[PDB]
Amino acid sequence: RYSTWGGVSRLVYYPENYIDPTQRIGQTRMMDELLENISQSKLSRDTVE
Amino acid sequence: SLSATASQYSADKISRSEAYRRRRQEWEIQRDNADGEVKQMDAQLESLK
Amino acid sequence: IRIQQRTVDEVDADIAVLAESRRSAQNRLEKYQQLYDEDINHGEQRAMS
Amino acid sequence: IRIQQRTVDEVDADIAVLAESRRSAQNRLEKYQQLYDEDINHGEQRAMS
Repeated sequence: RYSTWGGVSRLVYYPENYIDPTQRIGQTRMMDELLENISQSKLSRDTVE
Repeated sequence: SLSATASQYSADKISRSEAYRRRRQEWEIQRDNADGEVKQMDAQLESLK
Repeated sequence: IRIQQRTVDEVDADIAVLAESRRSAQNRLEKYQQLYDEDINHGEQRAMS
Repeated sequence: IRIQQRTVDEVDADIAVLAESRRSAQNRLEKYQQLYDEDINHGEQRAMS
């Protein structure tokens, strides 16, 4: 498919179009824990601290 | 066992949080529907006069 | 002339019907707008934390 | 001639009413389409796992 072929070919040249700051292959368990702790909708400055 | 209990508490927090978010999204549609009602009836007034 | 004057009075009464409809529609607009802006109140935020 | 000209203006106002009605209907179409496409968001997916 032209759509999927273009997706895998562009990844080498423009990976930044697919980087997600919340998920990444190799994410530590402690990072997954941090995401769970700030998954609410009301994030205070102190809550993130 | 403590790990399982903590996971269940965290899941409830995130589930309830997203429930409030979907609840707000429904409120947004209701607000937009009401805004259209007022605009529609103001156009009907021009026809009436 | 008297009959046609009553026709004018009827559309004036129909304008009053439209005014009452818009008054109720405006109330729905204000109520849902206030709910959407407030979003998650302090009680709900306290329970999640 | 003047009275019949007012009739033409009346159906023009009724066309304007339909335009406002379609604007609200189109907004409802986009809102529910976005909700259906989004389906399960990241927060809800995080809680289930």
